[PDB]
Formats: sequence, C-alpha cells, structure tokens
Amino acid sequence: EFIAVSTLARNLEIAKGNEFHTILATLRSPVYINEQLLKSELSFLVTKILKLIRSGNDFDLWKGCHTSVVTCAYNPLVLSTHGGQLLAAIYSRLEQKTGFYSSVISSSHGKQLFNTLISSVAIIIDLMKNKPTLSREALVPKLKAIIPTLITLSQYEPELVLPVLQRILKRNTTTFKPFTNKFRTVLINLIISDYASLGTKTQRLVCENFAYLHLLDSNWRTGLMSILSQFKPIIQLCGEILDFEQDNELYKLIKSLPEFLPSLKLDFNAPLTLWEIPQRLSLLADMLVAFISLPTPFPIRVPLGGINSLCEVLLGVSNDNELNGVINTILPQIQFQGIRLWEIMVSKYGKCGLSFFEGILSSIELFIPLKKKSNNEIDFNVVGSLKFEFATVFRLVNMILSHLGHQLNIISVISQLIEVALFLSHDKTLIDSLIYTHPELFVCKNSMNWFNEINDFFITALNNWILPSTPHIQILKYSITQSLRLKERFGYIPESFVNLLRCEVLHPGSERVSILPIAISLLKNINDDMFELLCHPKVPVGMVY
Amino acid sequence: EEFIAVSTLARNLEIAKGNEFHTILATLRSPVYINEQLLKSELSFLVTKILKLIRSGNDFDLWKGCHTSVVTCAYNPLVLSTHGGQLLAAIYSRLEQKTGFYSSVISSSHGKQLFNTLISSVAIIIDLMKNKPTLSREALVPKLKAIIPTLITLSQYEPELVLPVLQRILKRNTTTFKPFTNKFRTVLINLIISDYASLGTKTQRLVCENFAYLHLLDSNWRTGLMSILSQFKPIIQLCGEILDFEQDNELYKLIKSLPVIDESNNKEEFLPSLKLDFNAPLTLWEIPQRLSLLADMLVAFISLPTPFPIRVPLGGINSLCEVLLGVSNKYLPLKKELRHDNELNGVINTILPQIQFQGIRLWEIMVSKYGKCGLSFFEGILSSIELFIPLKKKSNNEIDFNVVGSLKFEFATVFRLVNMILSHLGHQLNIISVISQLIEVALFLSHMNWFNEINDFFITALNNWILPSTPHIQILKYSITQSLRLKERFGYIPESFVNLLRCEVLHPGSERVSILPIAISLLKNINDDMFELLCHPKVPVGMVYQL
Amino acid sequence: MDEQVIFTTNTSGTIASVHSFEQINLRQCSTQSRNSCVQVGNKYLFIAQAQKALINVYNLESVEQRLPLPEILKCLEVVENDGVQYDRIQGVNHNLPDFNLPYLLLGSTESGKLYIWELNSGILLNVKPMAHYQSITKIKSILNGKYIITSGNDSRVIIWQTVDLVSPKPLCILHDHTLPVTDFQVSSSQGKFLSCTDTKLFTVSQDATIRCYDLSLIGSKKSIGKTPVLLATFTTPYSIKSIVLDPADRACYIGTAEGCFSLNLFYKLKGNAIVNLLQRVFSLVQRLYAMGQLVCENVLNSNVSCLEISMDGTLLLIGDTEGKVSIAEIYSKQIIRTIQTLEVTNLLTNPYKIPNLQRVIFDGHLHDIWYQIGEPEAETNDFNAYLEQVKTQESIFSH
Amino acid sequence: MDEQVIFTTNTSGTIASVHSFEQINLRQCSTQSRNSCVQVGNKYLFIAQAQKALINVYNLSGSFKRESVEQRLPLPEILKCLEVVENDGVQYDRIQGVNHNLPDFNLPYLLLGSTESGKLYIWELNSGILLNVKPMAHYQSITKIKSILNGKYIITSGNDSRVIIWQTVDLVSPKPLCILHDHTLPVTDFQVSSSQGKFLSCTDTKLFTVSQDATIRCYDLSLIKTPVLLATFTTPYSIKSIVLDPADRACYIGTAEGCFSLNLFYKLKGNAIVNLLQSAGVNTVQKGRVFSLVQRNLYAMGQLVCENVLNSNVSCLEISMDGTLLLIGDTEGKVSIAEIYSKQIIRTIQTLTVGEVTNLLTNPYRLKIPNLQRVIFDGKNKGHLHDIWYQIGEPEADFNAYLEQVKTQESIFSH
Amino acid sequence: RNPYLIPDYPQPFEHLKLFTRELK
Repeated sequence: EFIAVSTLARNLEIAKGNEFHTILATLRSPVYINEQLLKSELSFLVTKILKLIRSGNDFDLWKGCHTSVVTCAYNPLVLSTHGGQLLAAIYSRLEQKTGFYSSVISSSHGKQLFNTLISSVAIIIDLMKNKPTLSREALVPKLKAIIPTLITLSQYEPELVLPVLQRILKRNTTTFKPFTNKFRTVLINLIISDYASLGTKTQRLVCENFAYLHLLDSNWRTGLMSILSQFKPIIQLCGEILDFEQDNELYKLIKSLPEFLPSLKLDFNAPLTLWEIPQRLSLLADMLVAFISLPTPFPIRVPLGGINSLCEVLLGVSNDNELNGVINTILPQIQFQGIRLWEIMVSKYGKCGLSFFEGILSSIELFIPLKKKSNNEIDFNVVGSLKFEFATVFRLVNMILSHLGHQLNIISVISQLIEVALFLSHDKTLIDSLIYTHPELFVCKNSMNWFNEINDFFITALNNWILPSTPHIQILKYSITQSLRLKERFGYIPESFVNLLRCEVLHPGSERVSILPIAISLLKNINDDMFELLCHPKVPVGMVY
Repeated sequence: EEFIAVSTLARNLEIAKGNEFHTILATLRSPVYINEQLLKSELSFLVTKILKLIRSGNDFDLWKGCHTSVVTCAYNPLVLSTHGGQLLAAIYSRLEQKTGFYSSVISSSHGKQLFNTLISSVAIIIDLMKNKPTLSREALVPKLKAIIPTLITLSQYEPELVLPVLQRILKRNTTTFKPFTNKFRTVLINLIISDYASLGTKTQRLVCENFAYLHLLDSNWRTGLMSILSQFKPIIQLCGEILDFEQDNELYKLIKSLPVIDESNNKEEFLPSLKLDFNAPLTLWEIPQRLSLLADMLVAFISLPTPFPIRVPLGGINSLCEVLLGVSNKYLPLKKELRHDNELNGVINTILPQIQFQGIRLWEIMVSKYGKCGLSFFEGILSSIELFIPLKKKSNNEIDFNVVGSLKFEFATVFRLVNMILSHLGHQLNIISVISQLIEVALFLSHMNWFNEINDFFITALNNWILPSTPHIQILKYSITQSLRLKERFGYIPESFVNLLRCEVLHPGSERVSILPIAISLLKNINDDMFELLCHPKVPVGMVYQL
Repeated sequence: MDEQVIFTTNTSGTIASVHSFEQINLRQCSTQSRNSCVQVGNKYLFIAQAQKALINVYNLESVEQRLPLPEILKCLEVVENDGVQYDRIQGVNHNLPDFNLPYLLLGSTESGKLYIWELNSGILLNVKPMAHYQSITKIKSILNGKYIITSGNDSRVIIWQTVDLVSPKPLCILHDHTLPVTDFQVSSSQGKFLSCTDTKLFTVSQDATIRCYDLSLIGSKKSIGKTPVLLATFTTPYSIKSIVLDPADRACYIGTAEGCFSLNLFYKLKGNAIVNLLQRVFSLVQRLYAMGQLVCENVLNSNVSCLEISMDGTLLLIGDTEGKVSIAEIYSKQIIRTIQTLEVTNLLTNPYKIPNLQRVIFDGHLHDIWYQIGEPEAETNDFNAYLEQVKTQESIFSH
Repeated sequence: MDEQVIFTTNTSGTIASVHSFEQINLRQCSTQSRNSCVQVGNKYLFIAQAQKALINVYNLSGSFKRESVEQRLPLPEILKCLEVVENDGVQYDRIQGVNHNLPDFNLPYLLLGSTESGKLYIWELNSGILLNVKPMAHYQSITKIKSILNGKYIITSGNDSRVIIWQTVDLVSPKPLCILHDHTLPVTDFQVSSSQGKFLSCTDTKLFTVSQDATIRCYDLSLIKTPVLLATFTTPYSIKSIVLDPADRACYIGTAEGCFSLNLFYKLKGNAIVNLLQSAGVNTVQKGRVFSLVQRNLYAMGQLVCENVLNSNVSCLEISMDGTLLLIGDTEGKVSIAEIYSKQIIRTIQTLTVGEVTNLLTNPYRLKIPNLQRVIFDGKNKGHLHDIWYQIGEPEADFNAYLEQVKTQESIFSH
Repeated sequence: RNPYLIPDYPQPFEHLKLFTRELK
C-alpha cells in the first residue's frame, strides 16, 4: 500500500542512478498528503535533504536540490512548511559557490552545479507565486539578497540566469528597483562585446531584459524611439558608398526618420571592417523586436508607420575590386533585417497594418538578386547563398496570405519567387565550373524538411492566385516527377507532396483540365480520402434528421 | 572578378574573434574559390595557415582551425582532394595527444566541448571522404587503423559523442573494424554492467545499436538475437517467487515453451543474475530495469538496417510478449510463501505494470517495423491488452482510476499501438469490450501529442463500428467542448479535433441534438479544405435525392 | 445551450441568459435601428445612442466611457483581429491580453456616409460620403476581414473588398429589388485560405421577396468584380423585416408582421425523396413541388422586429414590437421563456481605456497604435523529460 | 518518364514501354488463363505456368532486364489465378519521421493463388508457409482475385456467378462477409475504383461486375451490413472484360465484336448532366435502376448510348495513368494502343518469338526467395518460431545551424 | 468547360511534357 517514506529517506544518503531515480519517481505519489505523517515523517525527509545540501561532496548537493524540487512540486505541504528553509539553504550554497567563479568552474561539474542551483531556485519561486500568503515572508525578505548574486553571475553565465531575472523583474517590479542600474551596466557590457560569441537565445534574452528594464507607460517609449532613431545615422553612413539621389523618393524618406553605443569607424583599405554595419543593424533590430513583440502589464504606443518606412528604405539599399566584392554581400544582409522586422510586425499585430501588406510584397522584389548586365534575369549564384533568408521570405508571404486571402490581380514578384524556389528545389552541385571521374558525388542533396517549406509556399501560391501558364506547368511537373521519384526510392509519398497534389487538383485556376486522374494513378497503393469525395461525392450534412 | 582576396582571409584567420570569424567562415562557403589555377599560390597559404592553427595553439586556435577546416573542406573539392589527409592527420594527432590525458583537460572546464569539436570535425571529414572511392583507397583507410582504438578508449568516459561515428565506421568500413571488435565489446559490456541509468535514452540506444552491429561478421545476428531472447525466461521465473503461475496452467505451459540454449554462448551472456531478497523492498526494480536492458538490445537486433536479410523469430517474440502481459494481480494471486507487508505489497503493485509495459513496448516496435507480417495474431495482441487495464479487487469490471493516472506515459503507447494495428484490419472484430474500456480510460485521462493519438483512436472506432449511444455522446461532448475551449481561449482549433468532428458528422449516429447544430457551426468557420468539398462538390450531383 | 442574450429597445436595453432568471438592465440607452450594437472583444459592448451623437460603451451595468462623434450615426460593425494568439515562428499559444480590441470600426449614418475608423489609435481612416444614396440598414463582415457587405434603403447591396478600402471602387453591386433592403445573411465554408467559392448570400427586403445568390465568380476579375448569378428566389406574402438561418444551413426563419414563418431548404417530397433548393423562382404558402410552390409553417402570430438563432439550432429568439422577446422551440413550436425589461431595436447572443475618435482623415508620419501582446499560457508538466535531464547529468559527476 | 506494359500471350512474354519502341521477349511462358501474372515488390515478376505446376520468376529491376527465368517455384497443383497483398505502412516509421528507403530485398505479405475446382492457396512470402487452404469457395472455379484496400479485404470471382468478399484477418489466422448472386452465368471479370480511402464507413466504393449474362452490375460498398447495388446495365453482346477511368468518370468494356465505351456522367440534350452513381454511406435506398446499352448508330425509355471505339475481338483491357489511352488485347496475340476520344490507334505492339492476350498490366516508372510448402499448415503452436526473412532499409541521412553551434561553442572559452 | 470531366479535345496533358524526351 504505502511505501514508508522513512525508508526512502534512509536509502537516500547513498543512492546512485537506478535507486535515486526510483526515489524521485515514487515521491510523486499524492498519498504522502495524509493525516499524521505531516509533522514527524516529512520532517525527517526534509532534514535529510537539508543535511545533503548544507554540506556535501557536490554530488549530495545536486541530488539534494533535485530532490527538493520534485518534493515541493508534487507536495504542496512541503512547500507551505519548509520551502523558505530549502530555498535559503540553496541560495546560501549558490552564494558561496559564486563568491568564487574561477575556482568553482575548474572541474567540468561547476557548470552543471550552477545550472541545477539556478534552475531549482527558479522552479521554487515559480511555484510560490500561485500562493499570495506564501510569496510573502519566504521570498520577499530574500529577493534583496538573491538578486545581486544572480546579477554578478549573469556577467559570466547569461544563458542560464537571465530568464530567472526576467521572470522576477516581470512579476516583481518594485524589489528589482534599487538594483536596476547595476543590472543595466552589465547589459551594456554584454552588448559592447563582440555580440556574436553569444547565441541567438542569449542575444534575445539580453535584449528582452533590457526592454523590461524600462518598466520602472512612458519609459518604454523613450527607449523604443531611441533605438528607432539610432538607425538613420548608420543608413546615412551607408549612403556615402551607394550614391543615393539617383532615386530621390527614397532620399526624401531617409531624412524623414527621427544612447550608449559607440559611433563606428569604417576603412575602405580594410573592407572586412564593413561587416560592422550589418552587425549593428541586426543588434538594433533585435532590440526593437524586444521592445515591440514582448508582453507588458500595460498597453504601449508602437509606431508602425515608422518601422514600415524603415523597412521600406532598408530594401531600397541595393543595385577597389575586392571592396566591390564585399559590398556585393553586405547589402542582402542589410535588406534581410527589414525582412526580419516585417515578419514580426505581421504575425504579432496581424491585421493591424493591413494597409502595408501590399507594399511589402512589391518591395520583396528588390531583395531578389538580378543579373548585372542590363537584364531582368535572376542571378542564381547569389541565390545559392541566400537559402535561409528565402525560407523566411516564404514564411512571411504565408503569414500575410492567412489574412489577405485570394487575390484578383497578380504581381510579378510571385513568379520570380517561384523560379527561385524551383532553383532551390534542385540538387545542388558545386563542381559545375569545371572531375576525378565522378562529378555526381559532390552534390548537396535537399532534405525533406526543405521540400516541406517549398511545397507550403507553392500551396500558398496556387491557392491565392491564378498564376500564368508556365509557372503552373513547372509546378505540376515538379510535383509529379518528385512524387514518382520518392515512390520509387521509398515505397510511399510524403505528406507535403500529397498536400501539393491536393492543391493542384482543387485549385487548377486558368487550366482547362485537371490533374486529378494522374494523382490517383500515383496514389495507387497510397490511398487518400480527398479524392474519394471529389470522385464519389456525399449526401449533404443535414438531410438525415 | 569580385573575389574577396582569399590571402587576406588567411591573413586574418590567425587573429580573429567571433564577430569577424563567422563572416570569414561564411565567405569561404562561396562557390567561386574552386578554380584550378588558384590551387598553387593562395589556397596553399590558407591550408598551411590552418595547419599552423592546428599544430600549435592555446586550445582556441585548435577550435578555430578545425571549424574552418571543416567549412573549407565541405565547400571546396580541390582542398579536400589535395589536403584532406593532411588536415585529418593533424586533428587526429591532436586528438591522440589529448585522449592520452583525459583527466587533466577536464579540469580546465573547456575540454568537453574541445573533444566535441574535435570528434565532430573528424566525423565530418570521414563522412565526406567515405563515398569518394579514389580519395578513400590509400588516403582514408590507412589512417583508420590508427583512428579506431583512439576512439575506443575515449568511449569509456564520453560515450554520447563517439558512438555514432563508430557506428557509421562499422557499418561502412566493417572489415577494417574486425581486429578491434572484442576490444570494443569489452568497452560496451562495462557500460552495461555499470549503472546504466546515468545514460539517457539516446546513449542507451547507441550502446545497444553498436552491440548489435558487432555481429555483422547472416548468422551471427541470429545467434546474438536468440542469446538475448533466451535471457527472459529466468527473469519471468523469478517473478514467480512473487505471484503464482500455477493457477491457469496455460501461461505456465507457455513459459516452459520459451527458448533457452546452453553451452553454446558465453560471449553474449555476460550479465549477473539477481538476488532479489524481499526484506529490501527497493531492490525489486532490478527486474524491470533488467528487462528494459534486454528489450533495448532486442529491438536493436530487430529494428536496424543491414546489408542482408534476417531470420527473425516473430513467433517467439509474440509468445514472450503474451507471457509478459500475463503478469498481473487480477487473475493470478500473490504467493503465500511471502508474508504480507504493506510497503512490499505497494512496491509489488506499482512494479508489475512496468513489467507489462516492456512487452507493450516490444509489440509497438514489432508492429511499427514488420507491419502486416505478423498479422496472424494481431487479434490476440488486442485481446491481451485488456490484461494491462487495472481493475479493483472485485472482478466485475470496476476500473481503479487512481492508478491509471500513473500510467499516462504508458497508455499513450497503448493507444498508438492500437491505432497502428487497426490501420491494417477490417471492420468485423470481436474486441468491442476492449474498445469500451479504452474509451473510458481516455475520457478519464483527458479531463501534447496525447490529443492526436486518442483522437485518431476515436476516428478509427467511429469509422469501424457503430458504437453504443453512451460512449458516442461522450466522445461527441468531448470533441465539442474541447474545441470550444481552445477557440474561446485561442484563435484556432488543430487538425485532429477537426477530423474528429468530421468523422462524428458523417457517422450514421445522427439523432443526437448537438451533432447537427454545433459540430458544423464550428467547422463552417475553421478554414479546413476537406469540409469544403462536402458543402460544395467539384463534380455534378443531382439536385434531388432518394434517401 | 446556456448562451447569454442581449437586446435593446428604443427606451432601454438589457442582458440575460436563456436558462437563468437573472437580468442586468442598462442605465442609459436610446435607440432607433435594426442594428446599432455589437460587442467588441469579449469585454466591451458598443451601442450607438440616439439624439446625442455618441456611443455608449458598457462592460459585460453603467456607462464606462462616452465617445463623441462628428454625426448621429445609425449602424455599427467591427472587424475582429485574428492570428495573434498563436505565433507561427515560436509555436506558442498566447493568452488574450487585458486590452484587446478589433482592427476597425465601421460606422454609418443616413445618406450613406460610411465612416471607417481604426480603434487601436482613434483615427478617421476613410470616409465614403455617398455609397448608397439612401440610408444604410445593415453592414456586416461576411468573412473574417475579407469583405464588407452593406445594404440600404436604395434597394442595393454593395460588396466592398476590405484591403482596398483603407489604403473605393467596390467589387460587386446587386440591384435586383424594388424596395428597401431590411436584412441579409450569409452561409459559408472556408478552405485552407479564406475566400468565396461556395458562399451564399440571402437578401431580404420590403418586396416580400427572398433572393439567394451564389458568390463564386467574384474573384474572376472580368465595379471590379464579375457579377454573381442568382440561383434561387422566393416570393413571400407579407412585407418581411428579418431573416435568420440554421447554422447547418437547413432552414430559413423569416420574421415579419403576423408571426415568424419557417422554410425547410431540404424540402421533403412524397415517398422518401428530399430535394435541395440551393445547389429558380418559387411561391410560398402557409399550412407537390412541380406546381411551382413550397409549403411554409408558422411559429408565432406576433409582430416581429428582430430574430436570432440559438447556437444549438433549436431555439428562436423573436423580439416583438411590444418590448419583449420570446424564447421558442421549433419541434413543439412552444415557448419556454419570455424576457422583458423594467419595440426591439436589436438582439444578439454568444456563448461564454479607449481612445477618442477623430474627425479628419489620415493622409513617414508615425502611424501609431495602442497595443498589448499578452503572456503565453506557460506563465498563467512531464516527468520523463525532467528524468532524462537529471539522468544525463549523472554521467558528468564522478569522483 | 514513361509507362511500362507487361503482357503475355499463350506462348509469348513481351515487355515494352509505351513511348520507347523497345521491348524484351521473355523466353519461357505458357498460359491459358485470364489473370495469372503479377509484379512483386518492384524487383520481381511472377507468372503461373500452365500444365507444368510451377511459377516462373523474372527479375525486372535491371537497366538491362533479365530476358531469362531468374528462378522457378514448384507448387502442389497447377493453379490459374494469382494476387498479391502489398505490405504498406512500414517505411515511414510513424513514431518519428525518418522516411526509410526501400531495401534491396522487399516482398509482400501474401501470395493469393487459386486453382480449378475452387481451391484457394495462400502463402506467406517472406517465409514460405501455407497459412490456410480453403478447400472450396466457389464450387466451379475462380477467375479473378483482388485486394481493394491495402491488406484489409480481398474480393474473389468465379464461374458460379457469385462474387465473394473476405476479410483478411478472418482468412489467415473463415466465414466470409457477403456473397453476391445477381448474375445467372459465369462472372468473367470485375473492377473496383482506383480512388479509395483507408476505411469503409465513410467512402462509397464502387464494384463493377461483368459476366457472360451481358450485364454490368455496379455495387456500392460501404459496410460497418451488406452492399446495395444502385444500377445495372444490359448489353446485346456477350461481354468479356472491363476497365474504368482513374476517377470513375467512364467505363470501357471489352467484348466480342469490339470494345465499347460508356460515360457515367451522362450528358443529356439540355446541357443537363446526370450522375448514374450517386450514393451515401450506410443510409441508402435499394432501388437499383435498370438501363440498356445500344451503340451510336433522352434516357427515360430505358436506353443509353455507348460509343463504339474498336471492332477487335478483345480479350483484355488496361488504361494509362493519364486516363486517355486504352491498351486492348485482341485474339490474334497483339496489343493495340488507342486513344479514347478520336478512336484512332496510335500504336500496335506484337510479339516476336500463337494465342490471345492472356493478361496485361501497366504502371508508370522513371528512367533468393523461399520455397513454397506443399501440404503443411502452421497450426496453433506457440513454441513454434514464426521465422521470416526481412530487411529494413536505411534512412535518408544546414550551414546556419552549424554557425549557431559555433556561436554557442565560442562562449565557453575566455581566450 | 468543367475541369474534372473527360475533355472534348483529343490529346490533353501533352502540354505537361511528361513523356517527351528532349534531344541534346
């Protein structure tokens, strides 16, 4: 019946994996909430855990914090009785173990130790927020001393600490107040660094925490407009090399735009130093994304026309020897920071900004690299580098057409994007400029996780447009050939191609004849129920009574 | 020409940080540095500079050098076909220097990622060179005779990183691995005889897979398989010291009829036997842990690809899984030799269903792979799943739901298994009592792949048979209420509830009052295409119907 | 079901429920219209006030705010925002924020002056000074935000395409009646992307004529849009004031003087046969088919001002000319409940700070909006993931 | 890409693609049976010889196909008919998507084979094991067997004018579901809709049945119950064979004195188009209409206009993936590739080395085996090890993810 | 006129060029 929790406690001071995991697993059971073991047996377990955490060989500590986490999560009485004492012990060990950091990270287990301690503190103070009476008198006299330690530790371990301070700053905006300057310093020291040794997650977290720093109606607006105003100097610095006023409607808009960062220097004899310009614009875009896409405890003014104008002027930036070669690569990356901002302005706000959904699609044509000589032809060698960016473009288009829907008039950007997507759907080879008797082994074959993205884009195109003939026949040939190839290689057809053939059957558009019976010939032993309804239709849905 | 002057990149590799090093990597990816005449003047400067980064450094030049070596080998066939041997030999020389001293680099708090980067770069340079035939013969393989045992000894301490590399080398370069197999085998057995719970599922999977792939050198696969399969009958007989198998004498005869073979295997029977004293009640978890240990190796022997067919004994596996599900307290009572103790009986009641869950796991992998090749007993494995369902101490089909909450992870696999079975059978079966219990289980547990699996189960049930009214309206209320909950709380409904609603609507169950107005108004605005065809066909249909 | 029910007379308004005897009257209300109220979000309730030139806004008690306006306006509608409670980048569901509002506010007055406001920041976005040459009886968003339908006493229905209404030139115009249009409803289903290729428009005017249209040619781009074809029309005896549908669409319930009548669309002929009438001209009668006529049934005898279907397709809500609403049941044609307050201008039901507006059009210029994103559901699970996470860390420890 | 025709006469084994004009004559083949050939596992082709009591096995995977017999398979009895139950739903790895490639060794589950006197032999193919033998199912013969869904149901037809629907789980572990006596003379062929679902409760699956009674019977299959016919037609000529369009838009019937067509979406003289086959799920009336066929030289008299395509004494028919070409086998031992609309032969395939076209098959394509056990039956043993031969097949095995790995890696160093 | 019916012209699907082989 009952597993005698004293037995778990006494077998816990020594327990390796295949015993310790059973101890943690059986302690989930709710029958340890019951009369007259609530003052004499849980006390024994908690004193055992406390003796494990208070002094140990750094294995009993890891074991102990995991044990307290599981116990407090699956038993609210242990929380309401002893959570303050457990959290005090864990914070004390964290404090002594972060008083030194370069003698505690010396053995490849200090990192995991900080991970488990920080995670355990976070989990405890994420369960003591559903109890007002308990968030008093166990956390609030302790956060004043918890938070400076976490700040000092975030200088070295931002990937692990910053979500905790983010949640604490968000749920408590009045105890983080007198430490706020001390936080800001470290965040400017983490942005003044190279800022590419940090991951995307860490970059986003420092941006988000700097954004939530300004919670202390109006300060959010000041920080937001400061970051928005730090865009125009960089663009005018880029305008001394692209020679604007060749097109004046752009230069009218550039001067129509409205601080801790260094004013940067550029040298043309060292063209690699031109990689500072994208690596500042991406930074400011991340900070802007943080100020915009985050939740708040109050509403906020967000300028949408301003950032739309900013995105519009970013994608206008396009068309001694190696310098020209380096200029031919930074500019797509510059445009992509307009793409990356419209993708967040679209999904998070949705139909707000419906007015801008037609200009974005026209401006995406500027992102496409054309051949240099005079022509409207696509430069496929540049497109081979830009794969992730064009995937982001495809997701942006699919985000827009969820709201716009089917479109009467057609535009030219979609046909060029289809040509791009059909180029990217071909198995790349990188020996074409020239063997060793086998040039077919030097290919980069396209996974199915990429074909899914391409096929979702073609679904969006065939749904909402009556396309021209040749950009339709290419799609049909692609779908049929690849489906047959995969049905030979495999014994089946993946689901994205089936969805593509479904859309090709349902939405033929300008065609005078469907591809229905060929889809069924391919779907011979892979049956599906869409075409049953099409060929063998059903009685309506209310005739039955 | 718009070249970036590669000699300037090589001039900047030696001294660089992340914000510039990553752009240096992204520029070497350009497919313009693959001209032949560039191979003498500036690519050699790049290669010797990277080799200076590898051959000496402060354990940051090594990281930088191996990463850029990988990048400039993947995107330049010329650099690969000329200097891949040199780059590989350099990084292997540093890895051999490092693997001699594992203890002293791990107390630096960067050595773990250092071994990760080293091993990943070596693996990438291996798998680039393996399917190019001229670059393999006398340019990859004479290095392998040095590379295998260096990776063998490092698997002892860092097994998660290495074992996929060795798995690919064994599968491709099998004959070159022949001298090292015993030297590899005695590494894997120590990880298995050791705790085997400090390893996650991924490393356990890799361990079992490599132990299977040792047996490639038609028949040795079968010997190892039958050897592992023979080590279940002792453990099940040791479970007979808890509860009597003498009652029915049909499970007993099936336990006698399991395979055992003796004095023909001492190279794969390497495992200690179990003491199992009933005075320590926390020591009985050795049984299901052992059974998981055996089942992982067993499905590794089954469910892996080979360049030959396998004489796999499906009948014995079905007999074994039928035996494992027989272990219960609902038909078989507890032994009287053991005396009652509440803690002991508690651990017994909680530890038997895991022993059943291993047989369910094995059946899942037996039907995922080998679908419609064990069809002759798919009805029987549906019948024996009822033994998994727990009852109260009165055998009148009173389900105890307090324990069912502890088996959500285990019941997810059960519903997935049933969905995979019913997608091969027709609609005339004799299992309706099992379906009626499984529905009650799911409807308790619901009130997130869980929703998808149980909704597909309900779809199978509603497309196969006309159910009774009470489960049907329970399912209908479930789908309606949960979809309303998600669409009042969020903007959308997923595809699973949508297909469930469509199956409910088209079902001949039509006399309900909420099927007609509510299940359709939710679908009229959901944006699903399959429901559009029911309301507006794409083919001529008569204006008048005779129904 | 247990939906809440709203209605407003020319003197008062109130909110109640179908299965309860609890009622909440509203202090300040004065109305003359068929459609002058709508709930924005799940929180707020807008009502256009008569003879004061402003909106009253209520929470779901008393007037919370008052919105001054340029003119006394007759009809209100709102285009809800959707695709915001779920991120297609992160894969996370979001809770509704404490401040949520729709995109648009469509207001109309007599003489056809169609105002189009943006509610997040109060901005006069667009004004069409003459769209009907008459008043506007009802304006509606058929789909989510795709199209805007509006009918007036000029006996015309106008189909505006919303995206090229905010950056003029309407899409389809329907003049097939001889008298003021009083009501119209829509039956639709949606593909993966929202459009009109099976949707059906039911139009109802003082001509004693029901007219049913198919909208599947509207995107063909031959006004702008290719005109639809009418598939069916009916001729009623009496001057008709409102129409409502079944949501499965199976039945048309018409509210007029002298009770509310019911047509079955899946008409049941002799023997076992059923005929669908919505895949022609017909003549209705009160209480077999190739004569050219169909048989209706009657549910009431009272004068009707407004109608609404229940969600469960079984209860009508008929608001009569005497300031009360009757909750009916179709199979019995019997009354369950009569709600009164302490004619009916409008009726509606559903299951369970604001900026002030401008008077000058918006013409880069910082087109601002007030907004709030809302938290995820993870800030308002599995053990085996935690168990793998603590398992794999054990191998890092060794002494 | 192109289509591939595998047809065999009583003394000839030609294989040829439709748009290639190249062909391979298999050396040793003999048949006097209507449907006796099958293509097994995209690596093999099985043909049941006549008067030898064995099956010939040809390997058809090569770039240069094996003209000769790859293998023989003796049998207990000479048997006429064949059918295969293809294994599906094993290569996706539904637990987590890895999209396994096919193995070099693949096989189906079953090999249905039926002989004269109505006996049915079914064999596991991964290991030759005769799971079950039905001694008598039809009481004169069997002429065609087909598995309509993946392995769920199989349908049989013989010369007792009874068409039988089994259930594979109730046949291999027998008591069939339903039997169809509506013909009076031997049923020579049937066809089923190429468009199918995963189940029968929510589909309307059409079964066309054809005999020497000069009738064509269209049955609606949706069970959960018995099937209900909704139309039957009548012919002046003794009908022999039948094929459908790939979407159930038409019917093409092969018979003595020509091959005839029939539109199922029949177009009347008002621009009015009537679907003869309208139905629902299980709720459906039993009032099967009757019509009569008459050639070309408006339907409320009980007559319908079939359009004559050809005048050849056809034995067998098949259809292309497009649904626009018919391949018809005459009694002079040659195939005509004809176009449906213009009624103009485009190609004529003969064999080179004679009897009629026994059987033929078509599927599109892009540019050892166990011995069978003669009288042995796998019983109710549990100690038996039900060993099979099987192979799984490898799974299918960018840069921005690599750079993100690099960025995460760089933080650990203080250098 | 209807896309999902057998058309009234002889060689449909000739403009997809599935079965053509281009000469090099």
